[PDB]
Amino acid sequence: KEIEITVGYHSDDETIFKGVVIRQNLKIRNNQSILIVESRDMAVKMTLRRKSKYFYELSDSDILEELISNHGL
Amino acid sequence: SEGKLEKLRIVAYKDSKFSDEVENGEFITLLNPEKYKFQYRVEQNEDQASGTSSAP
Repeated sequence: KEIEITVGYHSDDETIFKGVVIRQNLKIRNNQSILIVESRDMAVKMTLRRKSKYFYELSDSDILEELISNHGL
Repeated sequence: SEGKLEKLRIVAYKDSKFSDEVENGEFITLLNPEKYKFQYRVEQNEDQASGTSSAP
């Protein structure tokens, strides 16, 4: 799911973070019980799979744009 | 036997079901205590978040 966090003083809020929910953790102790939720930005898509490719007559910045656009970023 | 002054007794036991007496393990007092007292405690979890007027 997609998550967005806003914060401010006296309801003058502004956006701090945008991203996607990845993990859910529970913790129980003698007099405590909580839920912890973790999220990351969309860039996380670029860290999941090993690849192999030949590139041709490109500058480094053409390559950097290609790697990013492949994940819809 | 209403008129009898009863005296406090303590007996020792061997098992957790209280059916097997320790031999020669019974004490009888000669003077009763004046009073006795009990204590009862119940514990709750009282975590709450900031900004709220009462806890769950």
